[PDB]
Amino acid sequence: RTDGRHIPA
Amino acid sequence: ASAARRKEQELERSQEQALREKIDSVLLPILGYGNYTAQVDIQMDFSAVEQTRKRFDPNTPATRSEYALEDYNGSVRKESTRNFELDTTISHERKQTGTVARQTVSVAIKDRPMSESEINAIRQVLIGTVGFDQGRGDLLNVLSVKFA
Amino acid sequence: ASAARRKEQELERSQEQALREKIDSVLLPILGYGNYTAQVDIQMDFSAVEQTRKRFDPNTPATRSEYALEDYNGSVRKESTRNFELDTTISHERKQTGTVARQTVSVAIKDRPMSESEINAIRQVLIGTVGFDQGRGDLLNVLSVKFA
Amino acid sequence: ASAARRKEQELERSQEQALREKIDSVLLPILGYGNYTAQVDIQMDFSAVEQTRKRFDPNTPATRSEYALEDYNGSVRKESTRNFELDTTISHERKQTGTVARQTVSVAIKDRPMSESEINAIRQVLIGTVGFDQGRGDLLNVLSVKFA
Amino acid sequence: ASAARRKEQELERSQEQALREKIDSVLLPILGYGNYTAQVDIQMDFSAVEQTRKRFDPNTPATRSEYALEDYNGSVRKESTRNFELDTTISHERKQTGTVARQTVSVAIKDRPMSESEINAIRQVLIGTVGFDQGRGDLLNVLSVKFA
Amino acid sequence: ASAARRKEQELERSQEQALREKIDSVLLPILGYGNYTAQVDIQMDFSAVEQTRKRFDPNTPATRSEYALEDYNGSVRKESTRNFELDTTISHERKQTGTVARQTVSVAIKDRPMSESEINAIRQVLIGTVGFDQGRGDLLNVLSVKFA
Amino acid sequence: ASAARRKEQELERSQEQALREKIDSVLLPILGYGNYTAQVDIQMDFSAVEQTRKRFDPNTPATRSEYALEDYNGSVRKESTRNFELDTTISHERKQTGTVARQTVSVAIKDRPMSESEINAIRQVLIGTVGFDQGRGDLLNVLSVKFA
Amino acid sequence: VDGIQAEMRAMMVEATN
Repeated sequence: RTDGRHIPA
Repeated sequence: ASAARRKEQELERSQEQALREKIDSVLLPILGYGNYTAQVDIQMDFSAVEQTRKRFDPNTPATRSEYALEDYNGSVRKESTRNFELDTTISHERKQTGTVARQTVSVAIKDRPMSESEINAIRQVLIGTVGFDQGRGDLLNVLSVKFA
Repeated sequence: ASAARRKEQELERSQEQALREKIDSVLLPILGYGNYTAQVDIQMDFSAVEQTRKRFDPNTPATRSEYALEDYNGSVRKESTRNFELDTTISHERKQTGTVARQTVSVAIKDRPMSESEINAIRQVLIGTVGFDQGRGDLLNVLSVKFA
Repeated sequence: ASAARRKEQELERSQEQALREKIDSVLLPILGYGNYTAQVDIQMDFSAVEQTRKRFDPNTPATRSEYALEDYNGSVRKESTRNFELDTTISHERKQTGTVARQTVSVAIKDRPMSESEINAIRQVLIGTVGFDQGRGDLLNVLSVKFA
Repeated sequence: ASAARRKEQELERSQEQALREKIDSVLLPILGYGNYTAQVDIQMDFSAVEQTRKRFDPNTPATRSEYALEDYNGSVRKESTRNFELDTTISHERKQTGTVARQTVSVAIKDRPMSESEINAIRQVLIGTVGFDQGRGDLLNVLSVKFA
Repeated sequence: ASAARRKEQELERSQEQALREKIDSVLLPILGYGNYTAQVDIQMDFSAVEQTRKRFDPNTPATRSEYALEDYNGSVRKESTRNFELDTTISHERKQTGTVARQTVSVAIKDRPMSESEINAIRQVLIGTVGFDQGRGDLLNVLSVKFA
Repeated sequence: ASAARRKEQELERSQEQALREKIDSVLLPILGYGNYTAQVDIQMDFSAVEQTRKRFDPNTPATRSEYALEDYNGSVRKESTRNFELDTTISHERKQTGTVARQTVSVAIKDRPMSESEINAIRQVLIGTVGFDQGRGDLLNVLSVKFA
Repeated sequence: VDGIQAEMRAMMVEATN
């Protein structure tokens, strides 16, 4: 939900 | 650019002259006319530093999104995904070109010598008369010599 | 740009002259004409700092959307997904170029010496006459010397 | 921009002059002509702060849509999905450039000394005459000295 | 913009002058001519705040659409889906630039001293003469001093 | 915009003058010429509030369409779908810019003192003469002082 | 470019002449006319250094996103993925072309010899008269020789 | 260079906010 990251809703 | 270097030399000499004028304005009443001599050396850097700093705050993150799977059976699976937001400071600094990097002042007082107490008092007046900055590497010598 | 550096030197000298004028305006009535001497050194930074800060509030999040699966059987599976909204402050600051980074003032009082109480009283008047700021690194010397 | 810095110096000097005028207007009747001396130092910041704040209210959410599945058998599955609406404040502030960051005032009263009660009364009048603000870092010295 | 800052200083001085005029208009009959002195300091903020607030009402939702499945067998499955409508207030405020952030007034009354009752009565008249607002941080000093 | 601020100051001063005129028109017959003094402070807000409210009525819904399945066997399945229509009020308000946020009035009556009953009667007349509004934070002081 | 080299030689000679002038201005009162001789060698580098530095801060990383899987059974699997944000400073410096890389000064004093104490005192005055910098590789010789 | 340009873009983001 942010920049290069994870948390793919 | 050599003309620029010439004008940099002119700037340094002008600074030295101004400091000498201040030294005279302080010491002429205190000591008198012709009872002292003083010279000033000023070294000035003319670099072109230009810095950009991007700083974060590791110890105060703010969770934006979060996933947490925790199943049991024995078997214990603990999956987790987390996205953070951090304090971000971005500072762009551009230093001034000509800065006094080191300053040297020497003062010689005509004998008839001078006591240590008055020498230190004159040194204290000069510290503040010139803006003595030891942390910058500046140097201030006050001596009592025999004029011919 | 060297013309700009010259005008920066002019600014510093003007500040020093103004502070000297204030020192005279205070000490001339108190001490008299020719019973004191004082000189002022003012060092001014001319950087071009320009900062951008983006700050969050980790301890007060607000849940925007939320999913929570919690099934049992034994087996205990606790899935969870959460999205947050956070307090966001974005401040863009641009510092003024020329700022007094350090100030040095020295005052010498003609003897006939001066008592410690009156020296400290003069120092107290100067603190406020000049705007003494020790946290900035400023320095204020007041001495009683023998004028020639 | 150095012309802008010059005019900033002019602004600071004008503020100091105005405060000195007010000090005179208060003390000239009370003390008399030539029985006091006072000088004022005003330091003014000229930054260009410009802040944007986006604040939420975590403790009062309003549910917009909601799904809730809760089946039993033993097996107990509790699925849930929830969307929220939150109080949102968005404030954009732009500070004024030149602000008095610190103010220093020193007043010296001619002896024949002054009692502590009257010194404190004069200090109380000045507090309000000048707008003393200790939380800003301002400083106010009132001394009784011997004029020459 | 420095011209704007100059005119802001002019505004502050004009406000101070007006308050001084009102103080005179009140105290000149009561005390007399030359039996009092008063000075006023007014500090005015010139920020550019501009706020947008979006507020909801969590405790009074209105159901727009609704689905509810509830089957039994033992097995008990309770599915539910719900959509809500909420009270929505959207207020856009734009504060006035120059606002009096703090006000300081000091009044000194010539002795021959003044009793506490009359000092408090004068203070009560001034409260309302000037618009004293303690919650704003304003300060009002009334003293009885010895005029020279 | 500073011209706008100047005219706002003019508006405030005009309001104060009008209120003073009304105070005189009431008290000059009652008390006489020169037997009283009164000053008025009026603080006016000049914000630019602009609000939009969307309100519903949760407790009186009207069903638009409806589905209801209810089968038995034991097994009991109760499916249901429902759509609602709700009372919807949408009000857009735009407040007037300059509004009197606080009003302070002080009146001092010359002695030869005044009895409490007549002081309260004068206060009652002023309440209505000025439009006293305590809920707004207004303040009204009536004192009996000794004119010099 | 050979004309540029010629003007560089001119700059070096001008610097040497200025230092000689300062040496004379200090020693002519102290020693007298014709009782000393001094010469100065100044070596100046005219490189064109231009440096760009990109520095990080390894010891204060800030986690941006994070994944962590940790399941058990025995079997223990610990997967992990992590992304970091680091403090980043990017400084571009451009050194001034002509800089004094080494300075050599020698002074010879006419005999009728000079005592060691006065020789060291003259050396102390020169240190500060010229701006002696041993860390730069500078050299300062003071000798007492027999003039013919 | 690239980092300085990124800093300038961040300052522009500040101004827009």
